[PDB]
Amino acid sequence: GAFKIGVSMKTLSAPYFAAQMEAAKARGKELGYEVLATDAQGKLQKQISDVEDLVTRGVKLLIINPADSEGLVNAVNNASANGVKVVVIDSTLNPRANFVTQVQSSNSINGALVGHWVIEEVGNKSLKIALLSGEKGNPVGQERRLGVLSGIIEAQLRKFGKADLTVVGQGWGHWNDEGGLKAMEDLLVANKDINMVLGENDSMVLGARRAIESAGRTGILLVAAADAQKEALALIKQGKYGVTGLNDPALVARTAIDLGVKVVKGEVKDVPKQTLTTPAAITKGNVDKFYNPKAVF
Ligand SMILES: OC[C@@H](O)[C@H](O)[C@H](O)[C@H](O)CO
Repeated sequence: GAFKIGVSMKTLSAPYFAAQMEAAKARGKELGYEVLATDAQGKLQKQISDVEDLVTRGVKLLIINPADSEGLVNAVNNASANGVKVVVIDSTLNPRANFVTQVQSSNSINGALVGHWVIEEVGNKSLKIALLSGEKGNPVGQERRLGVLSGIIEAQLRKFGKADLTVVGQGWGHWNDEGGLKAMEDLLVANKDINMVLGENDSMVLGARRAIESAGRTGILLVAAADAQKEALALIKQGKYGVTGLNDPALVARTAIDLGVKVVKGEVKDVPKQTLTTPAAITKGNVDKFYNPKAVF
């Protein structure tokens, strides 16, 4: 029968999130369902309230991008206990919670692929890395930075029998252009020998590139662990940005909606609790497969 789908987003305040929300809304409608959507505006307490509201409004399927991996456990457990099928998207929820599956980008494997590529590109070069991180305490952010850095190390070990790297500083850019720009400004003042920027998303790296260009600082390789944002892809095609990792907000949403509807309908069972989208490192070689200048994101 007809049932309602709820989509609870932690925030809509970066391009990825806006695109993900619209894709989720669109896919539920395409499949023939009413979609009720909420934006927590970056506030955990509001997201808890949003979930509770969607459950009493009668959603049978809840798609949630959680503001905190721990703080939403009780609300998700209660939704599931009241018969809602819950699919977590993008941000991690503690896997001890009761939900159907977590759909997200393959962050650890992307990081490995991206770090391996860096060594394919620069070889033995002594790396002096400025790190742009998203949000303190974010486990996806941590998986991305440590995935890329450990990928660099592993690739060096395999090729050279030894490894070395230096992270000259870390700034926090809150997943957006302005945040990346400001963090990079600080990093540039602090450090005169940077030869690589590592970002936990493209939006921050794109803002950082503007600080780099304003400062006239040359020789810096741009590396992102996520998401394949179109503006980054365009620069990768031009040779002005090194690599990114694949995290398609619309694919994540569609995957979650399709699987969730199948679960509600009894068409699928014994779903794995982790559902990772295809990993990829995207570079000048393969960018043409992925780049659409007219894309949403
Ligand atoms: O552009 C945002 C994107 O990288 C997203 O996957 C993350 O910010 C994630 O939501 C962090 O949990």
